[PDB]
Amino acid sequence: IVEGSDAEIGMSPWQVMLFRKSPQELLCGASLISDRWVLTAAHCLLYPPWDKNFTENDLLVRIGKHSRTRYERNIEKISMLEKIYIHPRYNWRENLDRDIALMKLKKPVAFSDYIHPVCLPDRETAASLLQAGYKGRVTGWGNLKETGQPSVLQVVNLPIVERPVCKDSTRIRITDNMFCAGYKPDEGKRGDACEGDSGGPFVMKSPFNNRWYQMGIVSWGEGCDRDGKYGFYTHVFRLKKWIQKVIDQFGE
Amino acid sequence: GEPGAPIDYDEYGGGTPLHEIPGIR
Amino acid sequence: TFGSGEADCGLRPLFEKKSLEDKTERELLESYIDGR
Ligand SMILES: *[C@@H]1O[C@H](CO)[C@@H](O)[C@H](O)[C@H]1NC(C)=O
Ligand code: NA
Repeated sequence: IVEGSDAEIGMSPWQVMLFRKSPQELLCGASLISDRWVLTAAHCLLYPPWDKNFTENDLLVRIGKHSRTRYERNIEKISMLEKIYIHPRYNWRENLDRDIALMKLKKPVAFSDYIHPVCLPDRETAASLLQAGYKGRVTGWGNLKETGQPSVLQVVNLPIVERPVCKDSTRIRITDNMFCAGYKPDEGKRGDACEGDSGGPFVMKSPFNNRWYQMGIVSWGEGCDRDGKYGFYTHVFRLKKWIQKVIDQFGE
Repeated sequence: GEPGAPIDYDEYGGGTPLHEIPGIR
Repeated sequence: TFGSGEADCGLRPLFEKKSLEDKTERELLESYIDGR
């Protein structure tokens, strides 16, 4: 996260760290959506152009964390993956269309002050909040600058950007399964996701019921915090019927 | 106040690859 | 069915459940109030 700040303790209790077993390295962010289900970006698990192609046993997840590196005694919990589900129409060859994946934990994780699931948006929540200029919040342990790793989880608040401005900012084909967020050059403020933040959540707090909702997944960007560029995010609501199909068919 | 993303659902029924863009992440 | 998800989702133990605000959530709320 570029131009953010340290998260507060307990600020993002749905935050999940995706950790590669061998060689050991932080792969991506992710989010907890129930005691058994973790949501991430498909490209964190499958992206052949960068030689990424992970199965359930290649990875583990760490939940409840704040420090990037320190073992957090009686706070963090490690979990194994029983199954990975990548969107069957995820477009890794081109533009990361449908950049979404679910991971089923082998054992349910116990909730705590530091571990708690985020909500997925209903239709009214999505309509009321997915508006240009409305701010969401991005969290992760990714790089602090484009060219530099944080000691603790970082947080930044960023406004959703009008779709034509998103499209003008990039040579990539932007689909209805993506939105972009970030400050414009004239706005002064800065901030972006960066390498290592992929797969983490873009969340918004409903002023109607006080709950945090996951509206986006950190998907891709051209650099980090560049003037005239914006971070792109998976449009979670638009893919929610797939999420619910996976949980209806394979959840318990 | 303008929609940032459409309120509908992805259903069944191409350009530059992301990896070709300098600085892509 | 998963449906709405956890009945308790999105309410943080150390914030909403204690009636405590985090350091920047006000910035989000203010951005959800429209102009004229
Ligand atoms: C990922 O790896 C599996 C097992 O090696 C292979 O069968 C599959 O074709 C790979 N997927 C892609 C998209 O390369
Ligand atoms: Na920018």
